[PDB]
Amino acid sequence: HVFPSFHGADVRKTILSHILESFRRKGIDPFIDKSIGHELKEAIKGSKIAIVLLSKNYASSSWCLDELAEIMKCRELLGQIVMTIFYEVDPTDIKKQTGEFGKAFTKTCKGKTKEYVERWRKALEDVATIAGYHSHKWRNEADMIEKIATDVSNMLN
Amino acid sequence: KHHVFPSFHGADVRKTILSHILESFRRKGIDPFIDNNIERSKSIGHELKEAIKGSKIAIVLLSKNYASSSWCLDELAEIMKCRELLGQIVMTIFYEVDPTDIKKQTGEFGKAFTKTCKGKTKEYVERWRKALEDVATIAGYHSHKWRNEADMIEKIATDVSNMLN
Amino acid sequence: KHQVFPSFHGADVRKTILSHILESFRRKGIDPFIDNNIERSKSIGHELKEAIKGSKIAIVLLSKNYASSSWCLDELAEIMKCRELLGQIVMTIFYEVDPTDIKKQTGEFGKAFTKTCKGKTKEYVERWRKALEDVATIAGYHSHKWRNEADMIEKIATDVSNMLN
Amino acid sequence: QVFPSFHGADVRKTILSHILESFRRKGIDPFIDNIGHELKEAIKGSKIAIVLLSKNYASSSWCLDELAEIMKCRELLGQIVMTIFYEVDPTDIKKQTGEFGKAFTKTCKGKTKEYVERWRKALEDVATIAGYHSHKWRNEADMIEKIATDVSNMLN
Ligand SMILES: Nc1ncnc2c1ncn2[C@@H]1O[C@H](COP(=O)(O)OP(=O)(O)OC[C@H]2O[C@@H](O)[C@H](O)[C@@H]2O)[C@@H](O)[C@H]1O
Ligand SMILES: Nc1ncnc2c1ncn2[C@@H]1O[C@H](COP(=O)(O)OP(=O)(O)OC[C@H]2O[C@@H](O)[C@H](O)[C@@H]2O)[C@@H](O)[C@H]1O
Repeated sequence: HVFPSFHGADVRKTILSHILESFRRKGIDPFIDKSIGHELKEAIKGSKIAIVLLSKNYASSSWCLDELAEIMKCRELLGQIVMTIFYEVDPTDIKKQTGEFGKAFTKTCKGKTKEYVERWRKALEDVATIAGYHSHKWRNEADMIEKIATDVSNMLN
Repeated sequence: KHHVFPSFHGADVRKTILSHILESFRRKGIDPFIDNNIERSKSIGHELKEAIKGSKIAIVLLSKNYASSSWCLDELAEIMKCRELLGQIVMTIFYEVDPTDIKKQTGEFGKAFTKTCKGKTKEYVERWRKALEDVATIAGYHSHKWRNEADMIEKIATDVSNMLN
Repeated sequence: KHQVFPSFHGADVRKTILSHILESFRRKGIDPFIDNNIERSKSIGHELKEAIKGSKIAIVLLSKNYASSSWCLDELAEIMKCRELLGQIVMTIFYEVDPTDIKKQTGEFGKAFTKTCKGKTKEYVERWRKALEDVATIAGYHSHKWRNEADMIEKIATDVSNMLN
Repeated sequence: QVFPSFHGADVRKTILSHILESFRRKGIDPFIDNIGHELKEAIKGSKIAIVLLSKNYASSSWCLDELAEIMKCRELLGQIVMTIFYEVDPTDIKKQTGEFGKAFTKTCKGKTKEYVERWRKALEDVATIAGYHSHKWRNEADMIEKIATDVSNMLN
């Protein structure tokens, strides 16, 4: 059904734990595991939906960035639906790679071919404009999670 | 949704070997995509991307001057994109060109490539390069090694027919 | 289906990965050739050549020490000969070894090869060398690129089934 | 049903993957995580514990805390402990020697003298629970098939 992409250190114990509880209550079966691997690519291609959980340090990991590039690639050629969650990060900081998010991104770019960099850069610009859920704009995390889990469930029908 | 999509540098092969290959196809009931049949009024680059996505097989007819055309390189990058994500089968024809000469974009082929990179971001440029890196390692048909081109075409059309599953 | 001939260096893989591979085959109804089932009193090398000639597919499981054994190279030379003259399908598995280390007769694999060549007519040496050259350019399965070997085995056993139809 | 304790770097990609496929074919559902307390509860609640021992198992104090908890549950609860000696000899486990022992003493340097010996007693004890030694088996595939059937049978 769904492939969540996240930076575990930011969200594993906190918001991500609750999200996975929402899914199971609703019967949604998520897939949980610069390297990526051919098996990880295969799992992304075989997911109808991909949830992009963006966080302060998501761009500090080139594994998380390679996942983003594949999801956007699967959005284009396959019919993959991409849903975005902006967790204590502003979408414009993502589109323009600024704030602390940007400081982490440019560090993941030090000593990197200019061609990898912009494949990532292009992906962040694009994903930042996919309508999603911004935590700062929501009344409480619990209601936000419940809204996301119902939307994903509906889309899976 | 088409049967086979040929990628070629027409100035090198359009009038000659491509014509015979397509005559073999029609003889055997194979349905190629013919760019000359794009309805006038339409944007050409959008019809090519859509035609690639819909091709079960893609025939990349590589030639000495293939990389002089950004049309030919943009197509190759799209085909490799469809090979990985879709189930597209990619078949290669090396027409009077050496496989490693394309892989490293050196020799006479390379001088043609580096010229087409002028006024292009280094990232688009290398999106072409990886496509050339990858496609150069797909085992295919080398024209220089054949004694009679007509028989080669018959061998190619038979391989395509069998693969059409 | 049935006929498959596995070529492997037993010390590297017999007890481990090879055992799992053969278990996948039987699960899917594939009937491989088991050297351990040669009739006793027979001559091993004559039973091996006959078994290769009779296999639709050959699985070459390459490993660091594959070239340390002239049994593994003599079989490889016979496999390539049967691919050319018969229709034998040759599938490659690179097990914790790099394809160019096989192609360039180098790395730890190469030093194991160069010792097995000592005291051999120059004719044995290059019959083996080209076989390594040839098999190294056949697209196959690289173990290092896989994180869960069990899934790799499942992918291999499924491809063999398909190819047999 | 079953709690496997392992040093991922040694066995994740190889033997453990085949074991886990064997279990699933037989309908056994192991507990996979992806020091502790939620983990202790999961061990406390596992009918069987499979100790997959490897050379570097003792290089991780996280793996050693798991062994001490498993042995604790064998004693007070009814936990069945299944042992797998993977390219390591049980007596090297019993006496903490070889490369296995060399990793243990490094995991013990700069470590409380009290942790060390509860670990030692656990290794000494687990090394004497009859299990499956890889060196003694004819092919890894048949061994795994034997283990999954014994675990399956015991689960009834
Ligand atoms: N609207 C048009 N725009 C451009 N060229 C046009 C147009 N209409 C007709 N043409 C003709 O097409 C010619 C270019 O044809 P080629 O030189 O054969 O093409 P090339 O640049 O080598 O690559 C063309 C590409 O088209 C695809 O169908 C094919 O796979 C190949 O990659 C032009 O010189 C022109 O005569
Ligand atoms: N005549 C014999 N009778 C019984 N056992 C024998 C005999 N000759 C050898 N063996 C046994 O075979 C062992 C060597 O087997 P491997 O380590 O697998 O040897 P390797 O050189 O890797 O041979 C692998 C080769 O066998 C072929 O079936 C296969 O295609 C591959 O090329 C020896 O230790 C020995 O026990």
